[PDB]
Amino acid sequence: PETRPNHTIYINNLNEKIKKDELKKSLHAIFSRFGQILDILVSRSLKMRGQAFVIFKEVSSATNALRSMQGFPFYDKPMRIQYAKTDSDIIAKMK
RNA sequence: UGGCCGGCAUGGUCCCAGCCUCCUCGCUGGCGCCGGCUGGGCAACACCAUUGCACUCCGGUGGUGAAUGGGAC
Ligand SMILES: [Mn+2]
Ligand SMILES: [Mn+2]
Ligand code: NA
Repeated sequence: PETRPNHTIYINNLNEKIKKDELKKSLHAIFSRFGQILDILVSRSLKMRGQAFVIFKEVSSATNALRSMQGFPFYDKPMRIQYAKTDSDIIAKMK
């Protein structure tokens, strides 16, 4: 069951050996060109490792980042991007 | 030694280089041998498991079962 467009893009299949701080840094490095980023959430917990939530200010950016970077080799692995099932709080607190 | 103990071996204090380690990374730490008990912590490192949709920090296990020489007194 696919997901509907969202301000936030959910990414997984990310190299799990990368420290949280760097992963956010590097993600920002390759995603900032698609639009203003409000935040990037990463957690190395058993359940949230290898995944990340890039929160774009404008949905169009999210869509671009999704179409263009899908499959992109990052830290030796192909990035698998989707739209986040639900809105991130940062977005809720506005729209 | 992370904390504690037993057997044995072993002249001494320094100085230079090298090497070692999860538990005060280095020169007012350590670098003979053998055996047993034992606590903390995943922070780093490694290994195992994990493809997982969050906005609550939170998987497990392992390491010391470690590291040599040189020189002045
Ligand atoms: Mn030590
Ligand atoms: Mn030894
Ligand atoms: Na861990």
